[PDB]
Amino acid sequence: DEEVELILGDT
Amino acid sequence: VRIVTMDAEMEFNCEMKWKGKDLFDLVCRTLGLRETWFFGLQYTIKDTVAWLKMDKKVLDHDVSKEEPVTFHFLAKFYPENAEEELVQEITQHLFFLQVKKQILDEKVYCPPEASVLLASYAVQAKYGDYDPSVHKRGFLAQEELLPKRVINLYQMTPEMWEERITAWYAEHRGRARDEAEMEYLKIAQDLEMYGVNYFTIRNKKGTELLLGVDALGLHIYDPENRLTPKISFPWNEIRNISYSDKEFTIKPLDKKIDVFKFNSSKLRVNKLILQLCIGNHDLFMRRRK
Repeated sequence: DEEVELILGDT
Repeated sequence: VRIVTMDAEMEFNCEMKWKGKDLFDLVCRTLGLRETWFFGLQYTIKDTVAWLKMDKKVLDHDVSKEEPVTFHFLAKFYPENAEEELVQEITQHLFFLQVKKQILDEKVYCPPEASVLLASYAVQAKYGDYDPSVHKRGFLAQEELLPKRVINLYQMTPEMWEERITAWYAEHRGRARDEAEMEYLKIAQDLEMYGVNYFTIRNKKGTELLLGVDALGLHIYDPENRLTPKISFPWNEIRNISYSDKEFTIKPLDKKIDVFKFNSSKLRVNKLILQLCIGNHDLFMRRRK
Protein backbone atom coordinates (compact mmCIF):
# COMPACT_ATOMS: atom_id res chain seq x y z
CA ASP A 1 0.00 0.00 0.00
CA GLU A 2 2.10 2.88 -1.35
CA GLU A 3 1.23 6.51 -0.60
CA VAL A 4 -0.32 8.20 -3.63
CA GLU A 5 -1.42 11.76 -4.39
CA LEU A 6 -3.14 13.10 -7.49
CA ILE A 7 -2.71 16.78 -8.27
CA LEU A 8 -5.56 17.83 -10.49
CA GLY A 9 -5.30 20.98 -12.52
CA ASP A 10 -2.86 23.82 -12.08
CA THR A 11 -3.31 26.23 -9.17
CA VAL B 1 -3.78 -16.22 -25.01
CA ARG B 2 -7.57 -16.12 -25.35
CA ILE B 3 -9.06 -12.67 -26.00
CA VAL B 4 -12.82 -12.37 -25.42
CA THR B 5 -14.78 -9.40 -26.75
CA MET B 6 -18.52 -8.88 -26.41
CA ASP B 7 -19.48 -10.54 -29.74
CA ALA B 8 -16.34 -12.52 -30.56
CA GLU B 9 -13.44 -14.71 -29.45
CA MET B 10 -9.81 -14.60 -30.55
CA GLU B 11 -6.86 -16.94 -30.10
CA PHE B 12 -3.36 -15.49 -30.05
CA ASN B 13 0.18 -16.80 -30.02
CA CYS B 14 1.97 -14.57 -27.55
CA GLU B 15 5.72 -14.22 -27.13
CA MET B 16 6.81 -14.76 -23.51
CA LYS B 17 8.55 -11.37 -23.19
CA TRP B 18 5.70 -9.34 -24.71
CA LYS B 19 4.13 -6.53 -22.67
CA GLY B 20 0.54 -5.42 -22.09
CA LYS B 21 0.94 -2.64 -24.67
CA ASP B 22 1.98 -5.30 -27.19
CA LEU B 23 -0.96 -7.63 -26.55
CA PHE B 24 -3.34 -4.67 -26.37
CA ASP B 25 -2.05 -3.14 -29.61
CA LEU B 26 -2.33 -6.59 -31.16
CA VAL B 27 -6.01 -6.89 -30.23
CA CYS B 28 -6.63 -3.28 -31.26
CA ARG B 29 -4.98 -3.67 -34.68
CA THR B 30 -6.88 -6.93 -35.21
CA LEU B 31 -10.19 -5.16 -34.52
CA GLY B 32 -9.32 -2.12 -36.62
CA LEU B 33 -9.71 -0.06 -33.47
CA ARG B 34 -8.06 3.37 -33.49
CA GLU B 35 -9.72 4.88 -30.42
CA THR B 36 -7.82 2.86 -27.89
CA TRP B 37 -7.98 5.05 -24.82
CA PHE B 38 -11.46 3.84 -23.75
CA PHE B 39 -10.39 0.20 -23.64
CA GLY B 40 -8.31 -2.28 -21.65
CA LEU B 41 -7.84 -6.00 -21.07
CA GLN B 42 -9.61 -7.50 -18.09
CA TYR B 43 -9.04 -10.43 -15.79
CA THR B 44 -10.37 -10.73 -12.27
CA ILE B 45 -8.48 -11.60 -9.08
CA LYS B 46 -10.43 -12.89 -6.14
CA ASP B 47 -13.74 -11.40 -7.21
CA THR B 48 -12.17 -8.13 -8.17
CA VAL B 49 -11.74 -6.77 -11.63
CA ALA B 50 -8.20 -6.01 -12.69
CA TRP B 51 -6.73 -4.52 -15.84
CA LEU B 52 -3.58 -5.31 -17.84
CA LYS B 53 -0.73 -2.87 -17.27
CA MET B 54 0.79 -1.55 -20.50
CA ASP B 55 4.38 -1.15 -19.33
CA LYS B 56 4.55 -4.38 -17.32
CA LYS B 57 5.20 -8.01 -18.32
CA VAL B 58 2.09 -9.94 -19.33
CA LEU B 59 2.88 -13.08 -17.31
CA ASP B 60 3.92 -10.98 -14.29
CA HIS B 61 0.21 -10.32 -13.69
CA ASP B 62 -1.90 -12.38 -11.28
CA VAL B 63 -3.78 -13.85 -14.24
CA SER B 64 -4.16 -17.62 -14.16
CA LYS B 65 -1.24 -19.21 -16.00
CA GLU B 66 -3.36 -22.24 -16.71
CA GLU B 67 -4.10 -22.44 -20.45
CA PRO B 68 -5.67 -20.97 -22.19
CA VAL B 69 -4.79 -17.70 -20.53
CA THR B 70 -7.82 -15.48 -20.81
CA PHE B 71 -8.47 -11.71 -20.95
CA HIS B 72 -11.69 -9.85 -21.74
CA PHE B 73 -11.46 -6.86 -24.05
CA LEU B 74 -13.79 -4.24 -22.52
CA ALA B 75 -14.31 -0.48 -22.25
CA LYS B 76 -12.59 0.82 -19.11
CA PHE B 77 -13.80 4.41 -19.52
CA TYR B 78 -16.91 5.94 -21.06
CA PRO B 79 -17.34 9.04 -23.22
CA GLU B 80 -19.35 11.99 -21.93
CA ASN B 81 -21.15 12.25 -25.27
CA ALA B 82 -21.10 8.96 -27.18
CA GLU B 83 -22.34 10.38 -30.48
CA GLU B 84 -19.75 13.14 -30.38
CA GLU B 85 -16.72 11.13 -29.19
CA LEU B 86 -17.06 7.75 -30.89
CA VAL B 87 -15.90 8.20 -34.46
CA GLN B 88 -15.47 4.64 -35.70
CA GLU B 89 -18.37 2.25 -36.19
CA ILE B 90 -16.22 -0.40 -34.47
CA THR B 91 -15.89 1.54 -31.22
CA GLN B 92 -19.59 2.46 -31.23
CA HIS B 93 -20.48 -1.18 -31.75
CA LEU B 94 -18.23 -2.31 -28.89
CA PHE B 95 -19.86 0.17 -26.52
CA PHE B 96 -23.36 -0.74 -27.74
CA LEU B 97 -22.84 -4.43 -27.00
CA GLN B 98 -21.24 -3.99 -23.59
CA VAL B 99 -23.73 -1.39 -22.42
CA LYS B 100 -26.72 -3.42 -23.62
CA LYS B 101 -25.37 -6.37 -21.65
CA GLN B 102 -24.99 -4.25 -18.50
CA ILE B 103 -28.60 -3.13 -18.86
CA LEU B 104 -29.97 -6.64 -19.46
CA ASP B 105 -28.02 -8.00 -16.48
CA GLU B 106 -29.29 -5.08 -14.36
CA LYS B 107 -25.78 -3.75 -13.76
CA VAL B 108 -27.31 -0.48 -14.92
CA TYR B 109 -30.84 0.25 -13.74
CA CYS B 110 -33.18 1.08 -16.58
CA PRO B 111 -36.87 1.98 -15.99
CA PRO B 112 -39.56 -0.07 -17.83
CA GLU B 113 -40.65 2.39 -20.56
CA ALA B 114 -37.07 3.28 -21.44
CA SER B 115 -36.17 -0.42 -21.46
CA VAL B 116 -38.85 -1.07 -24.08
CA LEU B 117 -37.60 1.76 -26.29
CA LEU B 118 -34.03 0.45 -25.89
CA ALA B 119 -35.11 -3.09 -26.81
CA SER B 120 -36.82 -1.67 -29.91
CA TYR B 121 -33.61 -0.04 -31.16
CA ALA B 122 -31.71 -3.26 -30.55
CA VAL B 123 -34.28 -5.06 -32.70
CA GLN B 124 -33.95 -2.41 -35.41
CA ALA B 125 -30.17 -2.86 -35.28
CA LYS B 126 -30.28 -6.65 -35.64
CA TYR B 127 -33.28 -7.27 -37.94
CA GLY B 128 -33.34 -4.04 -39.95
CA ASP B 129 -36.66 -2.42 -40.93
CA TYR B 130 -39.82 -3.86 -39.44
CA ASP B 131 -41.60 -6.02 -42.06
CA PRO B 132 -44.96 -7.59 -41.03
CA SER B 133 -44.54 -10.07 -43.91
CA VAL B 134 -41.13 -11.05 -42.57
CA HIS B 135 -41.73 -10.58 -38.87
CA LYS B 136 -44.85 -12.14 -37.56
CA ARG B 137 -46.20 -12.84 -34.09
CA GLY B 138 -43.64 -14.76 -32.05
CA PHE B 139 -40.59 -13.56 -33.99
CA LEU B 140 -38.87 -12.11 -30.88
CA ALA B 141 -39.94 -14.96 -28.58
CA GLN B 142 -36.46 -16.47 -28.17
CA GLU B 143 -34.66 -13.13 -27.77
CA GLU B 144 -33.84 -11.62 -24.38
CA LEU B 145 -34.86 -8.00 -24.85
CA LEU B 146 -35.66 -6.81 -21.34
CA PRO B 147 -34.31 -6.85 -17.78
CA LYS B 148 -36.00 -9.54 -15.69
CA ARG B 149 -36.90 -6.80 -13.22
CA VAL B 150 -39.01 -5.06 -15.88
CA ILE B 151 -40.68 -8.31 -16.92
CA ASN B 152 -41.41 -9.23 -13.29
CA LEU B 153 -42.96 -5.79 -12.63
CA TYR B 154 -45.85 -6.77 -14.92
CA GLN B 155 -48.13 -9.74 -15.58
CA MET B 156 -47.38 -9.51 -19.27
CA THR B 157 -46.78 -12.57 -21.44
CA PRO B 158 -43.88 -12.76 -23.93
CA GLU B 159 -46.30 -11.81 -26.71
CA MET B 160 -47.55 -8.82 -24.74
CA TRP B 161 -43.96 -7.67 -24.39
CA GLU B 162 -43.29 -8.40 -28.06
CA GLU B 163 -46.25 -6.19 -28.93
CA ARG B 164 -44.94 -3.26 -26.84
CA ILE B 165 -41.48 -3.55 -28.42
CA THR B 166 -42.78 -4.05 -31.96
CA ALA B 167 -45.04 -1.01 -31.63
CA TRP B 168 -41.89 1.08 -31.09
CA TYR B 169 -39.84 -0.96 -33.57
CA ALA B 170 -42.27 -0.17 -36.39
CA GLU B 171 -41.51 3.55 -36.02
CA HIS B 172 -37.72 3.17 -36.45
CA ARG B 173 -37.95 2.17 -40.13
CA GLY B 174 -35.13 3.73 -42.16
CA ARG B 175 -32.37 3.73 -39.54
CA ALA B 176 -29.19 1.83 -40.37
CA ARG B 177 -27.70 -0.64 -37.89
CA ASP B 178 -25.11 1.90 -36.68
CA GLU B 179 -27.66 4.69 -36.31
CA ALA B 180 -29.93 2.40 -34.29
CA GLU B 181 -27.08 1.32 -32.00
CA MET B 182 -26.21 4.98 -31.52
CA GLU B 183 -29.82 5.86 -30.65
CA TYR B 184 -29.57 3.08 -28.08
CA LEU B 185 -26.40 4.67 -26.64
CA LYS B 186 -27.87 8.16 -26.50
CA ILE B 187 -30.66 6.85 -24.26
CA ALA B 188 -28.45 4.56 -22.16
CA GLN B 189 -25.81 7.20 -21.44
CA ASP B 190 -28.43 9.32 -19.70
CA LEU B 191 -29.22 6.48 -17.31
CA GLU B 192 -28.04 7.46 -13.85
CA MET B 193 -25.96 4.32 -13.16
CA TYR B 194 -24.40 4.34 -16.66
CA GLY B 195 -20.60 4.37 -16.73
CA VAL B 196 -20.27 4.56 -12.95
CA ASN B 197 -17.81 2.37 -11.08
CA TYR B 198 -19.19 1.44 -7.69
CA PHE B 199 -17.13 0.64 -4.61
CA THR B 200 -18.15 -0.04 -1.03
CA ILE B 201 -16.53 2.45 1.33
CA ARG B 202 -17.03 3.71 4.91
CA ASN B 203 -16.78 7.20 6.36
CA LYS B 204 -15.07 8.38 9.56
CA LYS B 205 -18.01 7.29 11.74
CA GLY B 206 -17.91 3.92 9.99
CA THR B 207 -21.16 4.44 8.09
CA GLU B 208 -21.19 2.19 5.03
CA LEU B 209 -21.44 4.26 1.84
CA LEU B 210 -20.78 3.82 -1.87
CA LEU B 211 -18.04 5.47 -3.90
CA GLY B 212 -18.85 6.03 -7.53
CA VAL B 213 -16.19 6.99 -10.07
CA ASP B 214 -17.14 8.13 -13.56
CA ALA B 215 -16.29 10.46 -16.44
CA LEU B 216 -17.65 13.56 -14.68
CA GLY B 217 -16.10 13.15 -11.21
CA LEU B 218 -16.42 11.35 -7.85
CA HIS B 219 -19.67 10.58 -6.01
CA ILE B 220 -20.81 9.35 -2.63
CA TYR B 221 -24.05 7.34 -2.37
CA ASP B 222 -26.24 5.80 0.27
CA PRO B 223 -25.88 2.01 -0.36
CA GLU B 224 -29.60 1.66 -1.01
CA ASN B 225 -29.66 4.34 -3.72
CA ARG B 226 -27.21 4.12 -6.63
CA LEU B 227 -29.21 6.58 -8.71
CA THR B 228 -28.70 9.85 -6.85
CA PRO B 229 -25.46 10.70 -5.04
CA LYS B 230 -25.56 12.45 -1.66
CA ILE B 231 -22.33 14.24 -2.69
CA SER B 232 -20.64 14.94 -6.03
CA PHE B 233 -17.11 16.24 -6.76
CA PRO B 234 -16.74 17.30 -10.42
CA TRP B 235 -13.21 16.71 -11.78
CA ASN B 236 -12.46 20.40 -12.40
CA GLU B 237 -13.78 21.14 -8.91
CA ILE B 238 -11.15 19.12 -7.00
CA ARG B 239 -7.65 20.26 -5.99
CA ASN B 240 -6.27 16.82 -5.05
CA ILE B 241 -7.00 13.21 -4.09
CA SER B 242 -4.78 11.62 -1.48
CA TYR B 243 -4.24 8.01 -0.49
CA SER B 244 -2.26 6.43 2.35
CA ASP B 245 -2.86 3.22 4.35
CA LYS B 246 -6.53 2.22 4.02
CA GLU B 247 -7.73 5.82 3.68
CA PHE B 248 -8.58 8.24 0.88
CA THR B 249 -9.12 11.98 1.24
CA ILE B 250 -10.82 14.32 -1.22
CA LYS B 251 -9.75 17.96 -1.08
CA PRO B 252 -12.09 20.44 -2.84
CA LEU B 253 -10.65 23.26 -4.96
CA ASP B 254 -12.85 25.54 -2.84
CA LYS B 255 -11.32 25.80 0.63
CA LYS B 256 -14.72 26.65 2.12
CA ILE B 257 -16.07 23.13 1.65
CA ASP B 258 -15.00 20.32 3.99
CA VAL B 259 -12.70 17.61 2.70
CA PHE B 260 -14.24 14.14 2.49
CA LYS B 261 -12.40 11.16 3.89
CA PHE B 262 -13.31 7.49 3.64
CA ASN B 263 -11.90 4.02 4.27
CA SER B 264 -11.54 1.29 1.67
CA SER B 265 -10.10 -1.99 2.98
CA LYS B 266 -9.20 -4.16 -0.04
CA LEU B 267 -5.87 -3.08 -1.53
CA ARG B 268 -6.49 -4.22 -5.11
CA VAL B 269 -9.64 -2.10 -5.17
CA ASN B 270 -7.70 0.99 -4.08
CA LYS B 271 -5.40 0.78 -7.07
CA LEU B 272 -8.43 0.43 -9.36
CA ILE B 273 -9.87 3.59 -7.82
CA LEU B 274 -6.69 5.59 -8.39
CA GLN B 275 -6.37 4.17 -11.89
CA LEU B 276 -9.97 5.05 -12.66
CA CYS B 277 -9.51 8.52 -11.14
CA ILE B 278 -6.41 9.34 -13.19
CA GLY B 279 -7.90 7.90 -16.36
CA ASN B 280 -11.23 9.68 -16.03
CA HIS B 281 -9.67 13.01 -15.05
CA ASP B 282 -7.29 12.87 -18.03
CA LEU B 283 -10.17 12.26 -20.46
CA PHE B 284 -12.25 14.94 -18.74
CA MET B 285 -9.57 17.57 -19.33
CA ARG B 286 -8.68 16.64 -22.90
CA ARG B 287 -12.29 17.09 -24.03
CA ARG B 288 -12.05 20.68 -22.78
CA LYS B 289 -8.65 21.55 -24.30
